Amino acid sequence: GGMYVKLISSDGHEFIVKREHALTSGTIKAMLSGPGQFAENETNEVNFREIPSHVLSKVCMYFTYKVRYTNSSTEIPEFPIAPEIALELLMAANFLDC
Amino acid sequence: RPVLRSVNSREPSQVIFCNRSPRVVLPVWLNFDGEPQPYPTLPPGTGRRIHSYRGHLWLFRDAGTHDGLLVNQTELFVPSLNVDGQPIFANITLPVYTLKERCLQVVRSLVKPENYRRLDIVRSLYEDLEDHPNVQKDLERLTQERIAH
Amino acid sequence: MDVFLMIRRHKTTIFTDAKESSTVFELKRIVEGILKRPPDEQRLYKDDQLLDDGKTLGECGFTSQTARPQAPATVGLAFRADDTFEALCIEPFSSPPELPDVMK
Amino acid sequence: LETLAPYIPMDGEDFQC
Repeated sequence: GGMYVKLISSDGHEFIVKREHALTSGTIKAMLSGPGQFAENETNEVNFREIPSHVLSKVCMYFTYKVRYTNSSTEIPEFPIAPEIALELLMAANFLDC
Repeated sequence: RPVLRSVNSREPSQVIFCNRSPRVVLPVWLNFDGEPQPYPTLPPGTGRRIHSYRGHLWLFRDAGTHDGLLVNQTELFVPSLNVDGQPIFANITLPVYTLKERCLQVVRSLVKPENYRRLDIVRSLYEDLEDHPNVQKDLERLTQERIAH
Repeated sequence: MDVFLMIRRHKTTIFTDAKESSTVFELKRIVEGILKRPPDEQRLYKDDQLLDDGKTLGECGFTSQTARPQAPATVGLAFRADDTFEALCIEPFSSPPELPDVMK
Repeated sequence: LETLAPYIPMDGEDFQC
């Protein structure tokens, strides 16, 4: 836990997620001001003009899943994706580099 | 000749393939020339005894989509000699796919290839959809990775 | 086990996790650290049921089966404005589009 | 010597693992 960051969808939903989990996304990692970048002038918030909340919520679930199950010996469940969101989720994942 | 190939050890080794994934699993044997040969598939939750040989090479894929899977949490499985008559376990599981690759999986499963370009998505994704998982690309990557070390 | 949650109020959604053996009050303390409101200014809900500070999350039905990383359980959150608690309000996420014909 | 490929024993049966 500890440090959290805020990710805002195109329709204005605010998702507050653990910084460590958000770093799963290379794009978010590149837009946050962590230790290397500028820790004094903190950047803890990212706005996504083209990802809606029904997609960005699923992205955040993927962050949780990735951190929980990477380098785990315990049996791994499938990450589920409803057909009607897959295209947008593909675009978001591509844009977010995760 | 290829780095990744079975060797004709002729030393028997009993193995158990155990499918701890939710996919139907295709066991793929790399023959003595390093070419993939398929073996009968395994439903989820099923185990099966195989008579293999020390130093033979195996990989495991989704039987329908050819997505790569893990065996004993890695990509390649190589039997050793049995100890105490105990079979050697090859436990097959789902990797943590990137979100992008998982989405590509789902889209591929719902769209025929000749229709990928009819999808209203960012253009670079078309090639991504068309670059299907397959054993030969993985074997190239794993070969270079074996050289590196 | 760890349980994975979405704590939702209006258009705010907190992704976080906690132990089945931890209490509702302890979860309010997590919320306090994130949103800077003390527990006595918070109510937590499972669906429309108000959660008592002394209950474990496990007892309340947040378990390894219902509250998974890839499919977290929702906890409703209502704040106290002044001397009065607001009613629980969670705004829905956006609506997914129809599947294109080539995906049908 | 002759090549020996993997084979599934005729008396093998599948089980739950």
